[PDB]
Amino acid sequence: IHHHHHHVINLKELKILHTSDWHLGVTSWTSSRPVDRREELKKALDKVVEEAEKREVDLILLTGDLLHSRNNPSVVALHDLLDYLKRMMRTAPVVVLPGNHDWKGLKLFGNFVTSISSDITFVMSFEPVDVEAKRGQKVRILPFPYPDESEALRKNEGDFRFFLESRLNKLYEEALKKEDFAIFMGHFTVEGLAGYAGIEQGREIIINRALIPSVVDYAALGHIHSFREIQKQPLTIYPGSLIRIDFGEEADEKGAVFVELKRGEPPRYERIDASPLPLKTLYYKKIDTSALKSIRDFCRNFPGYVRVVYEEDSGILPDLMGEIDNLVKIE
Ligand SMILES: CC[C@@H](C)N1C(=O)/C(=C\c2ccc(O)cc2)SC1=S
Ligand SMILES: CC[C@@H](C)N1C(=O)/C(=C\c2ccc(O)cc2)SC1=S
Ligand SMILES: [Mn+2]
Ligand SMILES: [Mn+2]
Repeated sequence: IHHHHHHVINLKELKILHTSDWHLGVTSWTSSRPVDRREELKKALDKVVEEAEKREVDLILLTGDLLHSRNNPSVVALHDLLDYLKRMMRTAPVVVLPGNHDWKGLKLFGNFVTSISSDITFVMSFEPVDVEAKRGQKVRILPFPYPDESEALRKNEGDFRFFLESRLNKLYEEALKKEDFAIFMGHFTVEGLAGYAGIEQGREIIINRALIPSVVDYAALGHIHSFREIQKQPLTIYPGSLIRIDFGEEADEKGAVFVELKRGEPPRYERIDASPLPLKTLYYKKIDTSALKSIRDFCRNFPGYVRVVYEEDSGILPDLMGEIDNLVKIE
């Protein structure tokens, strides 16, 4: 019973697990009623890990912000990240495209970890890397990380947009230089999203979906919280977060993406539902006796969190947050 990669001859298939935007260490609604989302997030994370072992994925892709805090993650958040990273590695080889971190030492540690292990790879530049999947599949990764060299901080609108296109063009040329499979990994915002509102904000890199290399077998994206099927040629998917961060994601479906690739057959995928706690926003003109009736009746049998939005004040409001544990925000 070994624990290394297999080597099947003439194998032309590739099962991929794509999850993104874990936001580990997040505490929601700190200005109204602080709620630690760790237990819910870990539960959702466990379900994704189990599904990876269930379907026996060949490669695991990680994008978006795995940590909620960009430049100051808690010890607990870091612990959970390293925990689930190891859990992923026991299942299949992992490829990680980090988001915004603002720490220079991270690239050093990223290259170090990548060098000492054959089951995890950190792409923190535009340099394409070749990786080996669980069953010995040759997979070329075309990474498009967040633009560095202070180009995001300061750059002319003409050159910067031409800079992004030039980088994408080189990724296209190098995608043709592939052995078996070629996967695109990007950390940006697709031009004209319908209708993910509330990002970032934050700095945004706007890229047309047509500029993404068409010769790749799969385009793995992140940074946005909602699931999005951008296109089919090539298959471009935002997995979305695993939990509902704020009430803007009330009607969102959270989870991961399972992608299967064949040499002759076109790409197919299934959504892996994480089934996180639901959210709900109740609207009222004034919080009258009728409004209090509706609020208490709804929050009674609701397994998730509730926000109440009203227009104008009308007398002293009862301690609703006291009698109702579900109510996290009356704004
Ligand atoms: C080093 C790879 C991995 C564990 N990782 C981080 O450590 C990341 C961010 C980070 C680490 C330490 C800090 O003080 C701040 C950010 S993101 C990421 S993937
Ligand atoms: C794998 C950890 C190893 C490279 N290491 C450090 O990172 C050490 C110290 C250190 C790292 C980051 C800091 O911000 C400060 C000290 S000592 C030591 S051995
Ligand atoms: Mn991001
Ligand atoms: Mn995010």
